Amino acid sequence: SALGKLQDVVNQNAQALNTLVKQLSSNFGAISSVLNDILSRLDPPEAEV
Amino acid sequence: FQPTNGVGYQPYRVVVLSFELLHAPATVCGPKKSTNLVKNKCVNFNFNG
Repeated sequence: SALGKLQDVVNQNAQALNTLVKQLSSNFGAISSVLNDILSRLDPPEAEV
Repeated sequence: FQPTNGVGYQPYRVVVLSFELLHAPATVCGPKKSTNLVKNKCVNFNFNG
């Protein structure tokens, strides 16, 4: 634990990236968090929304 | 229901198709032809929708 200050930094960065990746799993109000599913299920008129 | 009734009161036959998409193994499918499968090569695939 002596070098925690360094480890913290590393850890912090990792967390950031990790959260970013997990943010791809959110719908944000859409009907699905997967772009491919939306493209496979809807035509451009509503796929655009 | 009489033939002289207004259009708003005329009988209408209704069919509601309910189907969960791309979640579990699927049995009903549309008109398409299953092509051969290629591995280890970048392809534009379409598995069950």
